[PDB]
Amino acid sequence: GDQVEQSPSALSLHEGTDSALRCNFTTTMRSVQWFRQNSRGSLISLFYLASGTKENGRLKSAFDSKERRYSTLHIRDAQLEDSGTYFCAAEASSGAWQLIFGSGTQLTVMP
Amino acid sequence: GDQVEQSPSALSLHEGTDSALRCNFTTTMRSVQWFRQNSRGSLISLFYLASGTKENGRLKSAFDSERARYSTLHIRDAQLEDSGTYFCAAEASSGSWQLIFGSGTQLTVMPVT
Ligand SMILES: [Cl-]
Ligand SMILES: [Cl-]
Repeated sequence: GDQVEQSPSALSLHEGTDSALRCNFTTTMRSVQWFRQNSRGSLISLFYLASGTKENGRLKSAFDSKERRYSTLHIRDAQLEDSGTYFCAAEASSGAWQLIFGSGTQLTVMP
Repeated sequence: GDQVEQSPSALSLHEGTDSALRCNFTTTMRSVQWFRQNSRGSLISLFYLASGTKENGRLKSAFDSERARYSTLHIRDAQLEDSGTYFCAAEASSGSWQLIFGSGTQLTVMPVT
């Protein structure tokens, strides 16, 4: 019973390559949030988008779909230290504190 | 009723009082993690529990129970700084990666006097 489907579940990239993670929603969502788990297990927010696109460093996220049925997180020039677990979460309401999470993506970057 | 449901959805309590949050699983879980979301939106880990209990300051988490049916996060002597959205996540499937999250509990601590 997924309302938020994340893909891929796992992926291996060679250092320097670009790839994208996707967050699919069974219904239009108000906003999406992308996180990277740190060493302690905390989910550190990378982006929060209600629409449009955002960028920071080698990362870029988009939620510019008309229906907004999905969102993408693009990782460019992948580095060994980018390896880790990534999560996306969606907010149904325009100001709700409740989030619906994806199952996570294991990224492995190889030398 | 998915696999992980938190209760209550929200609560307000007076500074200095105690209360508890619950993370209910529709099945046995290997471990549980509790988080408090910061102002940026990040879910900051408070406890990681595979079993037993853990205490850190005014916070105390317990996974001891019906053999992994639910976990609790107890907040004693609540302080205004405790206000925020709390989340719990459990591992049932694979290892570490791939967690199942609760929907979140909004805690509001009110000043006394
Ligand atoms: Cl942290
Ligand atoms: Cl942060």
